[PDB]
Parts: sequence; structure tokens; C-alpha cells
Amino acid sequence: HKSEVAHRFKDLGEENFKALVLIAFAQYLQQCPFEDHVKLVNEVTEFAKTCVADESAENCDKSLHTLFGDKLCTVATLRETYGEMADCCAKQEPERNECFLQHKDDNPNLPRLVRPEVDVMCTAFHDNEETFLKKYLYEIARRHPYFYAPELLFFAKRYKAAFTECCQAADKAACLLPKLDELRDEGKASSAKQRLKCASLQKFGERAFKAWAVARLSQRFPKAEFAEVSKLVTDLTKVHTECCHGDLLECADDRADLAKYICENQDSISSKLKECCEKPLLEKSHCIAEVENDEMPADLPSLAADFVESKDVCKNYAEAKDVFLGMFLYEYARRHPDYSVVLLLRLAKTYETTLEKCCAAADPHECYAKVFDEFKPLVEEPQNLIKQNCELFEQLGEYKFQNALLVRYTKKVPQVSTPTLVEVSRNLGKVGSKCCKHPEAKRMPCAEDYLSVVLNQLCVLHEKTPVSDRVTKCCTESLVNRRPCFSALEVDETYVPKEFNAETFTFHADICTLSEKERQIKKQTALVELVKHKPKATKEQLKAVMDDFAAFVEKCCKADDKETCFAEEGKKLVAASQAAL
Ligand SMILES: O=C(O)[C@](F)(OC(F)(F)C(F)(F)C(F)(F)F)C(F)(F)F
Ligand SMILES: O=C(O)[C@](F)(OC(F)(F)C(F)(F)C(F)(F)F)C(F)(F)F
Ligand SMILES: CCCCCCCCCCCCCC(=O)O
Ligand SMILES: CCCCCCCCCCCCCC(=O)O
Ligand SMILES: CCCCCCCCCCCCCC(=O)O
Ligand SMILES: CCCCCCCCCCCCCC(=O)O
Ligand SMILES: [Br-]
Repeated sequence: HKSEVAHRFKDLGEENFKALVLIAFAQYLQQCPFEDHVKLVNEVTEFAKTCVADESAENCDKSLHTLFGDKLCTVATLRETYGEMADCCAKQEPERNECFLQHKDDNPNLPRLVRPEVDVMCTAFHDNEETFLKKYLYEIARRHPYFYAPELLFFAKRYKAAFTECCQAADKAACLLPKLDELRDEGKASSAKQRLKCASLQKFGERAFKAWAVARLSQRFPKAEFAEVSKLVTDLTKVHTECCHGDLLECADDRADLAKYICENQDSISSKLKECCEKPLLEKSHCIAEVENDEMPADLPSLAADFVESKDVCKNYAEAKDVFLGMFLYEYARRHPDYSVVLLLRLAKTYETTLEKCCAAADPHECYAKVFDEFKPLVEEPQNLIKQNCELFEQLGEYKFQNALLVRYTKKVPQVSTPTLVEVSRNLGKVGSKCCKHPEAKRMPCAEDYLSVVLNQLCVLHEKTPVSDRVTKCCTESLVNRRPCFSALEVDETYVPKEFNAETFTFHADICTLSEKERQIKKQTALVELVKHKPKATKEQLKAVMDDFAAFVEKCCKADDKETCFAEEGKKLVAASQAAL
């Protein structure tokens, strides 16, 4: 096509084009005001319309990379505001585009966004909806400059739907606030997930990424042949490498080309792609990544024929070790969508270690005859953990389950800050809430999706502020051994009980006026501090103190005089608690 800008406008549509141009500029000019960005979008949009009317109009034949760079270099305050970045304007393309990619700021030093009152939000949405939504699209994009632009737009459309339905309801807040809390949690997870994959591609390697992909794609597309899975995996690895380099237009085109191939080869891939493949180009790649797993071929044979019995195991392996191990992973994963990818990789590393030892031993066939038995323990450990934890959750409920986790983790690593302990424990209790609702066959995959991001954030915080070598060890082990390591941590036998401090256990009536959330965190912060002072306390002993405290609040929160109840009846609860322990 002669005009890329015209081709994108016609393909995306005016509304979507204007929103993506706003996000693109906001992620590079993170310190320019919203009104400045609106003017840029309108200037690029009117030029695009000139090219849609006549593709041979001036500058309509230029690259979108050249047009983006030219506009960035027209900003008059560029040097004074961004310094080094302005020096990219002295370079020619393609060196200027690479220079801009290298000078984007990951940490904008900006104040946190404060959720306004519902009525203020709903009044703003009504009087000027586009302004309200684009202002917040700008605020988020400047704060998250590496978040894939098309996905941020998909979240904005979700936010629009929440405000449209809730701002005209009877209890707006009861409708909207639970939705904004869900969208925020989903957005933070996607950001962390996007950055984690790129950091993994560099730390663990391309071979490692490809094993992960073979396993996941064989679970989603079980009827596809190994060679189609191997093709999609080779292509998916190229898209991830480009996307992780940072260029949005290059990432979007690679992703779209792969979507086009998948949709032109559905009969050779999956029966669940019909609707994703009818959707517009902007949403096709996203839809495919969320597609449900296809049913597997009804009768599939045992894996022992080709992987244990056949006399040609060591021969087929030596011919191409990674192809053979990939075929094993493909065959095991297609049959086990109920497993985590990391479990399937543990089973693959066990077969590889076994073949490496037995294929060079006096008698190989006998040496590896019982390999499938080495897989049973690896499968039951994660399976039992899921059942045990999902059972304890059902008997307790989210908050109490979170509190059961709090005591467990505080005793395992008591050096961790009380705030870090409370958040991690609350987050993990949420994974259990959501995943334990899914059925047994989707629980382990659910847990992996969320634990991957919960644990890496924990390991990121620990790198910055290290406190335990045992956490460092688990955080610096093979990613296949990360969760098993954390789960194997035992109660710290070396920790010295923290010294008592009355204030930490001093409570006021301000608690009765707090939200459920703020009140839960206050109590949980105190439970952490209790276990830190009395780490040898038994579950019978702690339940007693917790039962006594609970009875204290309800009472002093119901007493004609409260400020005194909390003070007097609180000096007794503490002294009796100290004695029981
Ligand atoms: O396979 C793993 O090791 C895994 F990471 O954890 C786990 F199995 F889900 C688990 F063990 F944490 C539990 F408790 F949730 F089962 C997951 F999530 F990848 F499966
Ligand atoms: O695996 C564990 O021991 C772990 F505690 O997670 C967990 F137990 F699986 C869980 F409780 F978070 C749940 F809900 F997923 F089951 C942790 F911290 F190691 F990941
Ligand atoms: C990501 C695109 C968002 C555009 C619309 C956002 C509207 C919600 C504003 C209030 C949310 C503030 C952040 C929060 O939920 O804590
Ligand atoms: C695309 C087909 C072959 C490419 C990838 C197959 C590699 C086999 C993985 C065996 C090692 C698993 C452990 C790991 O890398 O994390
Ligand atoms: C000059 C500003 C250019 C901004 C245009 C950005 C276009 C990105 C949208 C590409 C469509 C998404 C493709 C995909 O992810 O499958
Ligand atoms: C060493 C003296 C400790 C003071 C006693 C108060 C400790 C209770 C804090 C945790 C309460 C648990 C909350 C709950 O069960 O709902
Ligand atoms: Br910490």
C-alpha cells in the first residue's frame, strides 16, 4: 500500500485510531499535559484523513515510524523537558527510531492516581465522557509506557461499560466499585505478566521459552500435529522477541501476521477459533490468546510405546534430542490440559535426565524401563496441595483462609516486613478464592497463571530489599523449582521472638468506623505482629487470643462508652493474652 497511515485508519477506524495515537504519544511524552496530547492526536488524525482522500497527497507515502519521529521532534520543549531524547532528532532513520526506543522512561516520577468519589466520577462521565475516558487513558499510559497499546484500549472499553451501567443504578457504588477493583487487579496482573515474559526470554533463554510454548499450545490445540505446533512455536518466539524489543508497530504487525496464518489454517489447528477469526484485525490476536482449549482426539494411545518400549528410543533421541523431547512434551500436554506447564516441564526434564543417563549405559532399555514411575510423585505433590488448600478455604472463607496463610508464612519467614506479609497473604487467599471455584481440571492451570505473577513480584521486591537467603535461593532457582522451593520452606528455628510493644497491640474505637478492608488489614497486621512476638504459639493458643480479641471489638464497638472500653478492656485482653502465651 502507498500510504501506511491511510491503511491503518481504514483498518482500525477513526475512533480506535485516535485512542491508539493518544496512547502511543502518552507513553513517550509522559510529562506533557493532556491538552497538548489532544492537539497532537487531532493533527495526526486530520493528516490521516488527507491521505485517506488522496494516498498520493504530500507526506502520505512516509513511514508511520518516520511520521511519529517527526512529530516528537516538533515538540518545542523536548530538550528542556526530556534532555537526551531530543538528541535522537539529530540522527537519521532507522537510527532515530532505535534512539527513541532506548530513551523511554520506565519510572515516570508521577503522583499515584487517586480514585475519586463515585458521584464525582459519574458526574464527570455524564457531562464529558470522551474527555473523562481519554484523560484516564492518558494518565494510565504515561504511568505504564510498555503496556501493549491495543490491550490498554480494550481495558478502556471495559471501564466505559462499567460507568455506563453503574452510574444509572440505584446503589451506584455497590455496582461500580467492585468492577473498578476487578479491572485494576486484572490490569496490574497483565502489566506484570508482560514484563515477566520479556525478562524470562533474556534470563532463561529461547530454548526455555519454546518448551513452555510447545506445552501450552499442545494443551490448547491438541488435535494439531507436532509439526504445526512446532511451526506456531517458532513464529510465536519471533513475535515475543520483536515485541520485547519495544517497537509497537513491529510487534502489532508480527502478531497480526500470526493471527492471519492461524485463522487461514483452523482445520489444521483448532475448532474453537471461528469467532476470534471473524473479529476485526485489532482484536483477533487477543481473542486467539484467550481461546478455550479444543477437545483432544477421543482415543489416544499410551506414551510408553514410543517413549519407553520402542528399541529405537536412544536412536531417535540422538538424531535430534530437542525434537524428541518436544514430541514427548507435545504428547504429554495434549493429554493433560489439567496440568500446569511447569509440571509438564518437570516431567520432560526427568525423561531427558533419564535418557542422558541410560542411553550411554551398559543396558539402556532396562535402565529407563520404569521412567513413568518417576513422574507420579511429581504429579501428586501439586495435586494434593490444591485439594488440601481448596478444602481448608471452603471451611474458612477468604479472610480466615488469608489469616491461616498469614500464620503459616510469618512462621516460615518472620524477617519479612509486616506490610509485605499482609499483602502477599491476602493476594494468595484471592488466588485460592478464584481458582478453587474452577473445577479440579482447571485449578492447577488457574493457580499457575496467578502464582507466576504473585511470586515474581515477591522475588522482585526481595532483590531490592533482601531479608532471607532462603527466599533468595527459591527466587534464584530454576523457574520449574520456584514454587516447590517456597512450599518446602519450614518454620524458622533460628528467629528470635520480636520484643513486645504495647502500641502494636493498642486499639481505638476508630476501628469501628473503618471500612471492612481497612479493618481487616489492621487486624491482620496485628496477627502478623502477634506471631512475630510469640512464634512458638500453638494454633489452639492463637485461636484463643483471636477469639478473645474478636469478642473485645464487637463489645467495645457496641458500648455506650467506647473510647474507654477499648482502653480499659484492652489493657486486660493484652495482659491475659501475654500470659496464655
Ligand atoms: O505446578 C506448580 O508448581 C504450580 F506453580 O503451583 C501449584 F501446583 F498450583 C501449587 F502447587 F502452588 C498449588 F498449591 F497451587 F497446587 C502451578 F501453579 F504451576 F501448578
Ligand atoms: O504453594 C504454596 O505453599 C504457596 F503457599 O501457595 C499455595 F499454598 F499454593 C497457596 F496457598 F497460595 C494456594 F492458594 F495457591 F494454594 C506458595 F506461597 F508457596 F506459593
Ligand atoms: C485503562 C483505561 C482507563 C480509562 C478509564 C478509567 C476510568 C476509571 C478511573 C478511576 C480508576 C482509578 C484507578 C483505580 O481503580 O484505582
Ligand atoms: C520447538 C520444538 C523443540 C524446541 C523446544 C524443546 C526443548 C525440550 C525442553 C527440555 C528441557 C526442559 C527444561 C527447560 O528448558 O526449562
Ligand atoms: C503514529 C501513531 C501510530 C499508532 C498506531 C498504532 C497501531 C497499533 C494497532 C495494531 C493492531 C493490533 C494487531 C494485533 O495486536 O493483533
Ligand atoms: C501480646 C499481646 C497480643 C494482644 C492480643 C491481640 C492480638 C489479636 C490480633 C489478631 C486478631 C485476629 C483478627 C480476627 O480473628 O478476626
Ligand atoms: Br520486605
